[PDB]
Amino acid sequence: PSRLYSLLFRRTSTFALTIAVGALFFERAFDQGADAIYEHINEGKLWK
Amino acid sequence: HPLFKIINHSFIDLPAPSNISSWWNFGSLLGVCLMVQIITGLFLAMHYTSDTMTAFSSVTHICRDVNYGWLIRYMHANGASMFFICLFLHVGRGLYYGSYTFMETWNIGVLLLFAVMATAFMGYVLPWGQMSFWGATVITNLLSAIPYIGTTLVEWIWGGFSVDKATLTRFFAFHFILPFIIAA
Amino acid sequence: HPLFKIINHSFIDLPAPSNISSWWNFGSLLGVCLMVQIITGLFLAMHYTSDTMTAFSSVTHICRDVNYGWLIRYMHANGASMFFICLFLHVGRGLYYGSYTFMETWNIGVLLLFAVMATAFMGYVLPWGQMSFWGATVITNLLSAIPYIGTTLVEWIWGGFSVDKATLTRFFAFHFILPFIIAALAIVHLLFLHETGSNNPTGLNSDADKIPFHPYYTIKDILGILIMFLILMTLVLFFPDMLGDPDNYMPANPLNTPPHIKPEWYFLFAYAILRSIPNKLGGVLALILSILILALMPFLHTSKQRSLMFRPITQILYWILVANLLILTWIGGQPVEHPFIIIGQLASISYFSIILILMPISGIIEDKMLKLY
Amino acid sequence: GPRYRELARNWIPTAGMWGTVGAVGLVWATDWRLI
Amino acid sequence: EFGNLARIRHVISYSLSPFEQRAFPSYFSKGIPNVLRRTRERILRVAPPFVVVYLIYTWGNQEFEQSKRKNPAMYE
Amino acid sequence: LDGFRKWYYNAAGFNKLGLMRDDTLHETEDVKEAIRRLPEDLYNDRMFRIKRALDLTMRHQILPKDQWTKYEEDKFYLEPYLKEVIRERKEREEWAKK
Amino acid sequence: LELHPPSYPWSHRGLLSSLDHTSIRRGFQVYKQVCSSCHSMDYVAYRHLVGVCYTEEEAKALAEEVEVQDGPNDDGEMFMRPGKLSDYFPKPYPNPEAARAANNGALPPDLSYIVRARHGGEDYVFSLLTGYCEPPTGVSLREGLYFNPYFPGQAIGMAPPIYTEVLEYDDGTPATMSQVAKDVATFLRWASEPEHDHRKRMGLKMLLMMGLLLPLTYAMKRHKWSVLKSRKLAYRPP
Amino acid sequence: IRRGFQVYKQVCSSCHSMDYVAYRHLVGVCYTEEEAKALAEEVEVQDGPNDDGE
Amino acid sequence: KGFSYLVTATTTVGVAYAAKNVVSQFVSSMSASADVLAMSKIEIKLSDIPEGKNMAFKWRGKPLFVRHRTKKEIDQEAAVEVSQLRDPQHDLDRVKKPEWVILIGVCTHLGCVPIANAGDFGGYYCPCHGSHYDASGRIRKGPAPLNLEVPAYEFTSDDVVVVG
Amino acid sequence: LVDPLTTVREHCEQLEKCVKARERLELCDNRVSSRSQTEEDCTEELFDFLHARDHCVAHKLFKNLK
Ligand code: HEC
Ligand code: HEM
Ligand code: HEM
Ligand code: HEM
Repeated sequence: PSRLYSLLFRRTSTFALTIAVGALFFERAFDQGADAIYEHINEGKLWK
Repeated sequence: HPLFKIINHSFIDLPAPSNISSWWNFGSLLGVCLMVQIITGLFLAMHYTSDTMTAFSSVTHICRDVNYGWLIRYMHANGASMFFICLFLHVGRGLYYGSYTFMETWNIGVLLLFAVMATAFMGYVLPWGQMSFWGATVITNLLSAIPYIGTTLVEWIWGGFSVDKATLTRFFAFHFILPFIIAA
Repeated sequence: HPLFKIINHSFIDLPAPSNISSWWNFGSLLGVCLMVQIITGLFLAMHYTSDTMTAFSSVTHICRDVNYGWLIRYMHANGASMFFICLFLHVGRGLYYGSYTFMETWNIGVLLLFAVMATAFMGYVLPWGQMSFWGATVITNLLSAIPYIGTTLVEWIWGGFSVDKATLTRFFAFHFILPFIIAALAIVHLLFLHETGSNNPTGLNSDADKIPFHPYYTIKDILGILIMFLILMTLVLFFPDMLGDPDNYMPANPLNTPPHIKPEWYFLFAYAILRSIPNKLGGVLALILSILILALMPFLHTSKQRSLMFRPITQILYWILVANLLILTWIGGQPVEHPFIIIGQLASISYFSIILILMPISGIIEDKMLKLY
Repeated sequence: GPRYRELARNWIPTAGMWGTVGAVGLVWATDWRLI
Repeated sequence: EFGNLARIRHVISYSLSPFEQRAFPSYFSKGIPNVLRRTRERILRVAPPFVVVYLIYTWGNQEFEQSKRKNPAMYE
Repeated sequence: LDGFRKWYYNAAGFNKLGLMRDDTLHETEDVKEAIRRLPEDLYNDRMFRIKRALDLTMRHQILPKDQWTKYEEDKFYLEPYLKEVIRERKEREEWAKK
Repeated sequence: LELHPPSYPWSHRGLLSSLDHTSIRRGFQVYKQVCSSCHSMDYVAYRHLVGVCYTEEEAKALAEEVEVQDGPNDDGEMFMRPGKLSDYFPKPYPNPEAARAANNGALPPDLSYIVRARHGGEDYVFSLLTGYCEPPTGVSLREGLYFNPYFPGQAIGMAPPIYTEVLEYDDGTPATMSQVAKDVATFLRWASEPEHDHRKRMGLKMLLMMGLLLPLTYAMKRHKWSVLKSRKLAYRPP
Repeated sequence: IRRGFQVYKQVCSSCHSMDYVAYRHLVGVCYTEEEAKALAEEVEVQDGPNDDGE
Repeated sequence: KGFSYLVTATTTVGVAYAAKNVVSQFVSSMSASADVLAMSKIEIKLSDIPEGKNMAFKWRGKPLFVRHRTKKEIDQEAAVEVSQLRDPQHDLDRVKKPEWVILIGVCTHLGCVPIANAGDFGGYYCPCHGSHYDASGRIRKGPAPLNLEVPAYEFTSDDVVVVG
Repeated sequence: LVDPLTTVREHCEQLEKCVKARERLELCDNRVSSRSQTEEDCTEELFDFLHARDHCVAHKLFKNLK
C-alpha cells in the first residue's frame, strides 16, 4: 500500500511513531498469545 | 611503535606553556590519587566482606590481623580526603584562570566530579559503622524528595524498605566499579 | 569533533575487506560477551558475599529469592562458556588464515587469552562448591611445582596454609578487577590492528576492494550478535545445566573430595597435556607452552602465501590439529586408566609436532610445488 | 659475520654491567639471603 | 583512510540500488548448488581427519571397558 | 611429476578465482619492492585480478571452468622482478657483515 | 565403576515441558513424612511453596505446623514459635554430628540440591530409592549398611526408606513405593530448581521472538549487502 | 597498657565486651608468650561442637 | 657533572629504598593474616581409632589423617622395601607407634584427599590421578611425587595424641 | 495394592535376553558357591543384568505409574 509509505515509512518521525506504538501493543498481544500456548502445552500441569 | 606515538603525543613531546604555576600540578596529582585509591581499594577488597553481620568485623580484621592492613585502610581513607583536596583546588584553578572556556573539558570535568562524589559517598557507607548507616539513610532519603517517582527510586536503591544488607552489597559493587569509569 | 573523529575512524569509515566471512564476526562477539559478562557479573555482585560461611548461601539466595536472579547467574555461567567458544573459534581463525603475521595484535591476543583463563578459573572458584574448592586446590598446588619460588608463592595466593576464606575473598577481588584490564587490553588489541587493517580469507592485499563498516559489517555483526544470543539463551533457558557440573551444587567439604574431578570443558585440552607429562614440572611447562605455542606461531610461518585458502596440505595438517585438540578435550574428561593415558601422551606429542615441525616443512613443500622455492 | 662480532664484543661488556645491576637489584629486592 | 588505500586503473564497477533488486535472487535456486559445490571442495580436506577421531574415540571407550571387565581366569 | 603438479595446481584452487601464482605471494618488504618495480600494465592486471578474486570470495562464487587459469598458462611475471629484489637484498646484507 | 541409571520418561523431560505440580505436592508430603527425619532441605522455605503447589493461606497452615525457636529474647533462648511463611524448612539434627551419630556415621545429604548435585540426579534418586536389591555373593558390607546397585560403592548408609504404603497420599493416589519415589524425585527436582516452570515459558517466548527476528535481520543484512553482491566489475585497460 | 589490661580483667570485664581484642594481640606488647598463654588458659571457652555436635 | 648526578644517584637509592618498602608491605598484606597463622593448635584421642582405621580432624584446614594399624598392617609396611620405595621412609620412620600412624591428607600430587581403605596397597588412594599410598602413607604407585607428610605429633598417652 | 514396578519388572524380566543374563549371573553365583574360597564376586554380572532389566522397565514403568 502506498498509503503506508506516505503515512508510516516516509518521515523518520512517522517511521518511529509506528514502531513505538506497535511495540506498545505487541507486548500485550505477544504475551497473551504466548501464554495461551505455553499453558495449553502443559494445560494439565499448572496451579490453575 | 603505534602505541609509543600516543605517549609521545600526550606526555613527552606535548607542547605545554612555559609559565604555568604549581596549581597546574594538581590535576596530575588527582590522577595519581585515583591510582593510589584503586590500588589501596584492591588491597582492601581481598579481605573486606560486604555482609552486614561481618562488614565491621572484616574492617577490624583488616586493621588488626592483616600485615600492614591498618596502613592500607588509613591510606585509602586519607587518600579519599587528599583526592577531594586536590579536586577542590583543581576546580578553583579552573574557575580563577578562565579555563572553563574549554567547554567540553569542563563538562567532562563536572561529570567526573559527580562520579567521584557518588563513589566517595558509597565508600563511606561501606565500613557499616554507626555514622555510615545513618549517613546513608539520610542521603538516600534525599532522593525521596523527587516529586512523583521519588519513593520508588529510594526503595530501588535501598533494595528494600530501609537500607540493610541489600544496600551494603550493591554499594560495594557500585563503589568497586565506578573508579574505572572515572579513569575512562 | 575529537570524539567523533575517533568514532568515525574505528567503526564507521574504517576500510574493511569486502570478502571476510562469518568467522570475522567472532571477535566482535567476544567483545559483546565481555560486556555481557561484566553486566551479569555486576548484578551478581550486588548479592554475592565472599565469605566461606555464606558464599554458597548467597548463591542459593540469588537463585531462589532475587527476582530473576537464576537468570542472571546462569547467563553469567553460560556466557563464560560462550566466551570460550568464541575465543577458540577466534584463535582458530587466526591460525588458519595467517593472521598471526600481525605480530603485535597476536601477542596482545595471547595476553588477553591468559587473562581470560585466569579470570574464568577464579570465577569458577567463587561459588565455593565442592568442585570449586577441590579444583582450586588442585590447580593452585600446580603452582607448588616451582622448587624454590613455588611453594611459598602458592600459600601466598592461598593466603594461608591451604585454600580457605583467605583465598575466596582475594579471588573475588581479582575476578572482579581483571575483566576491566581485559577491556583495556582489548582496546590496545583494536589499536594494534587498525594500524594494519583486518585480513581477508584469501590472504591477499585487499586494498583494491574495501568497503565501509557501518552498513556492511555492522548489520552483519548485529546478525551474529542475534545468533549468538539465540545459542546462549537456548543454553540457559532450556539447557541450563548442560555445560556445568553436578558436584558444584554440593557445599565445599574439605574432608571429602569429589570422586570424579575435572576442569570445565575449555580448560581440558590443557588438563590432558599436564596429565600426559610424567614430571610435574614438565606438565606445568608443557601446559603453559600449550597456550604459548601460539605466541611462538608468527615465527614459524615459512610460506610465501599468507592464508590457507590455496594451501591444501597445510589445510589437512590444520584439520588434524583441530582433530587432536578435540581428542585432548575428550581425554581430559576420561579418568586415569588405559588406554586413555596413551592417547593423551600421543595426542600431546602430535599436537606439539604438528605446530612446531610439520606445518613449516609442509609450507616449504607447498612452495616447492608452485616452483617458488 | 665479523662486524656483528665486533659489535657484540663491544656491547657484551656493557651488557654484563647491566646484568650486574640486575643481580644486585633482584637479590636486594628478593632479599634472597643465599646471596 | 579511504582515498589513499590503493591505486587501481580502468576498473569500472557497476551496481544496483538495494530497493531496485530482489532481496533473495534465486536464493535456493543457486544457493543449494553452490553450497553443494562448496562442500565437495573442502569435504575431503575437513572430514577425513575428524572421521578418524570418531574412530579413536570409539575404540578408546570400548578398550577401557574391556580393561575393567573381570578376567575370567582371574580368581579361577 | 608434471601431472602431479597439475593436480596440485587444481587442488590449490587459486586458478578458480582467476588468480596467477604471483598474485598469491604474501606482500613482504621484498615482494612490495618487486611489485613497485612492475610496469604499469602488469600492475593494473594484477590489481584487477586481486579485486575480482576478492569480489568472488565475497559472493562465495568461483569463475566458470572455461575462465579458470590454466596451469600451463599461468605466467610467473613477478618472479623475475622478485629475484632481483632478493639478490640486491642479500648483497647489501653480506656487505654489512664486511 | 558404577551402574548408570537409565532415562525415565519424565513429564518435564521435554524441551518445553513443565513440572506436574500435583506430583510436587505429593513429593513434598513424602519429604515431610519420611525424608525430613534425617535430611535437611535447608534452602527451601515454606514461603517458597506459595505459587507452586500451595496457596498463600494454605502454606501458612503448613508453616503454623512447626516449632521454630527464636534465639534472642529479653532473657531467654528458645520458645519455638509457630513457624511462619518466612521460616525455612526445619532441619533435623541441628548439628551435623548429631545425624552422623543417628545415621551410624552417615550424614544424610541435604536434599535441597541433591538432584542437581547428583549426576543424572532425577534418575539416580529414583534408582537409589528403588534400587534396594539383594546384595550379591562375596560382598561384605560393614555394620549398618544396605545394598543399592547405584549408590557409589553400592554401600549407602541410608536404609531403604520407602516401603510400599509407607505413607498415605492425601490425594489418595495409591501410595506404591514407585508412585512415592517418582513424586519425591519430582519434588526434589522442583526443590533444586523452583524456577523450572517460569524459565521454560521464557524459553518459549525466546524461541518465538528469535523465529520472528532472525529472518528479518537476515533480510535487512541481505538488503544492505545485495548492493555489493550484485556489483559487476569490469577491467577496461585503455 | 599492662596495668590497664589488668583493670579490665578484674573490674570492667564482667559487663563490657572487648570482642575485637584477643589474647594473641597482647604478645610482644604487655606480656610474653607464656604469660599470655596462662592468661588465656585462666579464661574458659564454652562453645564449639563435639562428636555429638555437642 | 658528578655533583649533579650524585644527587640523581643519591635520590634514586632513597626512592628505591622507599619503593621496595612500599611494595614489600603490600606483598606482606596478601600474606598470611595474623589470625590465620594462629592455628598451630591441635588435639586427638587415641581411643577414638582402633587398628585398621583412619581418622581426620581437619587440622589447619587440611585432613589430619590419624590411623591405627594391625599386626599384619604393621608387619607388611616394615616388609616394604624402603630403598625400593618411591620415597625412602620406612613405615616406623614416620610413626612413633607401629599400631599408630598419623598423616596429612594432601596428595603430594595436586592436593586432593587420599581416600582411606581403598587402593592396591591397603593404605590410601587419591581419586584425582590414581596415587596409591601404603598404610605408611608412602606413595607406592601412580604420579604422586612424595610420601604423605607426617605432622610432628605428640603421644602424651596411649589415649591422647597432641599432633602439636 | 501392587506396585506397578513389580508388573513392569516381571515383563521385562521374563525376556530371555534377560533370562540368560540372569543365568550367566547364576553360573557366576554358583561359581562363587563352589569357588567359595576366593575373592571373585558377582557384582559385575549383577550390574549388567540390572542395566538391561531396568532399561527396559524404565522404558515402561512411567506409563503404568500415575
Ligand atoms: C533413618 C535414616 C534415613 C531415612 C528414613 C532416609 N534416608 Fe536418605 N540417606 C540417609 C543417609 C544416612 C544418607 C547418606 C548415606 C551415604 O551416603 O552413605 C542418605 C542419602 C540420601 C540421598 C543421596 C545419596 C547419595 O548418593 O549421596 C538421597 C537422594 C536420599 N537419601 C533420599 C531419601 C528419600 C527420598 C527418603 C524417604 C522418602 C530417604 N532418603 C529416607 C538416611 C536416611
Ligand atoms: C576501584 C577502586 C576502589 C576499591 C576497590 C575500593 C574499595 C574499598 C573498600 C573495600 C572499602 C572498605 C574498606 C574501608 O573502610 O576502607 C573502601 C572504603 C572507602 N573508599 Fe574505596 N575503593 C576504591 C576507590 C575509591 C576511591 C576512588 C575513593 C575516593 C573517591 C574511595 C573512597 C573510599 C572511602 C572514603 C572509604 C571509606 C573509608 C573509611 O572506612 O573510613 N574509594 N573502598
Ligand atoms: C578478549 C577476547 C578477544 C576479542 C574480544 C577479540 C576481538 C577481536 C576483534 C573484534 C577483531 C577484529 C577482527 C574482526 O572482528 O573482524 C580481532 C582481530 C584479531 N584478533 Fe582477536 N579478540 C580476542 C582474542 C584474541 C586472541 C586470544 C588472539 C590470539 C590468539 C587474537 C588474535 C586476533 C588477530 C590476529 C586479529 C586480527 C585478525 C583480523 O582481523 O583479520 N584475538 N579480535
Ligand atoms: C568485571 C567483570 C566481572 C564481574 C564483576 C564478575 C563477577 C562474578 C561474580 C560475583 C561471580 C560469583 C557469582 C556466581 O558464581 O554465581 C562470578 C562467577 C563467575 N564468573 Fe564472573 N565476573 C566478571 C567477568 C567474568 C569473566 C570475563 C568471566 C570469564 C572469563 C567470568 C566467568 C565467571 C565464572 C565461570 C563464574 C562461575 C560461574 C558458576 O558459578 O558456575 N566472569 N562472576
